[PDB]
Amino acid sequence: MAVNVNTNVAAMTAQRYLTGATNAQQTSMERLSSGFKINSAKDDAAGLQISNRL
Amino acid sequence: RVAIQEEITALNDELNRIAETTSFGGNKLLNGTFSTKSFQIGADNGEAVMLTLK
Amino acid sequence: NVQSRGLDVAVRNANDGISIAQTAEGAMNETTNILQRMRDLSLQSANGSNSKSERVAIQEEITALNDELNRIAETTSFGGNKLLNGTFSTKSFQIGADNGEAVMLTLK
Amino acid sequence: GTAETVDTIDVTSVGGAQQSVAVIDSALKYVDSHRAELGAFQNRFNHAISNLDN
Amino acid sequence: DDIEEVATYINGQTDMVKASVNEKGQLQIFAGNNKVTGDVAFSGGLAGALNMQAGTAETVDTIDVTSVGGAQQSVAVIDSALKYVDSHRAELGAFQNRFNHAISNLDN
Repeated sequence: MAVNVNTNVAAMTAQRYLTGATNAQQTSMERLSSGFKINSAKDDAAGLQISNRL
Repeated sequence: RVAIQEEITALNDELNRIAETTSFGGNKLLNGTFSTKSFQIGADNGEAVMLTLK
Repeated sequence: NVQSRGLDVAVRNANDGISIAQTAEGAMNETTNILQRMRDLSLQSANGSNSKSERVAIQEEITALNDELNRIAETTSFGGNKLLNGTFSTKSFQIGADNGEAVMLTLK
Repeated sequence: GTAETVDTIDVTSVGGAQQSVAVIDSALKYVDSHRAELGAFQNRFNHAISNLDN
Repeated sequence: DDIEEVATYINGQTDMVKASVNEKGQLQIFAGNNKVTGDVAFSGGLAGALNMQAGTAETVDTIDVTSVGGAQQSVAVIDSALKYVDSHRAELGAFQNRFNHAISNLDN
């Protein structure tokens, strides 16, 4: 790379990892507020099925 | 003796009911359909432990 | 500069050796717990108040614990490298900036 | 010899009840042995969980 | 030893092949394509007792987990795929390092 103003790849890296951390924080907050580890099948589909049957 | 036999027949039917209705989410356990099953308690394949229900 | 980089690598390697020893010793701690339970069961079974059925039940529990001991021996690995199954012979951990400054670690 | 089970006991006669006593004793021994096996299985799995966590 | 303890013992002794057991008690053996070239020949008394069958080419595209044996075999398939992907990632990283050194040399 070089010293330029039009593209800031480090800023994109920081934004990507910041959004990842924000998504993880949101998931943790949802699991804490609801009190349930599985709130959707996107968490654990088979776990959701067996927990629903139980 | 007939009364005691009637009570014993009721208890025998209850034993059969317990054998035939107990299940884990619908998977019957104590009626004989549940047989030797392997539970995977390792981090790699082939590290299972066998459990039999009679 | 070569020496300092080699010393960094040596610290890395020593930390890896400490990690391997930690995992092996934790598995050995679980093995010790299982062995103590087996010893308690054997002490209980040696009493003459029990008939053959209680001895059979205690032997069943002891067999389960023995199989657990074998499972711990055969499955404990560091990333897929078995430790306490006997295949992990002496390994030389290089903890120096120069070659030939290794320390042997054995796992039984 | 005739094959007797708990489902086929009949205590309307004194000898029948005397036999059912032994039949139920053998059934109790069998159930106790299977309970001991399951208890050993649970203890082994608890030890396995502790090792895996460590 | 029962069949699952046999599979665990085979897994502990060697890393060339991976052993598991399906629902019917049959012993499955997986040889990764990045670790084994050609077919694997089974001999001995235990091999005669088990009567291992011919080889089937398995890939990540063909794995299913509707059976316990399918999941057990697919675990080894995914392990082999992960080893292959990591190998090509390491090759690419070495390429990038080499090109960075080349850029520095060309700059000077």
